[PDB]
Amino acid sequence: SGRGKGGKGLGY
Amino acid sequence: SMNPPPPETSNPNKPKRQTNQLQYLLRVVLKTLWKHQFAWPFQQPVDAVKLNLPDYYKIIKTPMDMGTIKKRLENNYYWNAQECIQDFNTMFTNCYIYNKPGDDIVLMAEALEKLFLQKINELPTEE
Repeated sequence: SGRGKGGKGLGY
Repeated sequence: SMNPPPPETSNPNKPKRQTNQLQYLLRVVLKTLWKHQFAWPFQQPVDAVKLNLPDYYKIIKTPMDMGTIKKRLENNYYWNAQECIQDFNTMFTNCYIYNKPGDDIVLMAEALEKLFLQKINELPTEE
């Protein structure tokens, strides 16, 4: 894995 | 780091055809995924510069996205249905390589992938 993209308003 | 150039989408040195299954892939399969609530992370190449992902293209060497796939279909870039399906497959696996389990985008990919598999089960007959 890399650093990732963050939340996309589904959560949480 | 710069972004790499986007994947090639037009190559007139490849012969071109339209087939029942390629048309279905563009007008039904891709169209259905494209308009899904979870499509948007997959609608264009990852812009590592604007998203500040300096590691993205260190990790992902075969980028692929639905924007590219759409352009390839519009350009008759694929001769066989399976070439298009392979590009979808690559797009999903890249997501699972780069992003951590539990992340929102992984949930989104899994839902789109399940839908993709369902739609591919409905391809029409080959010439």
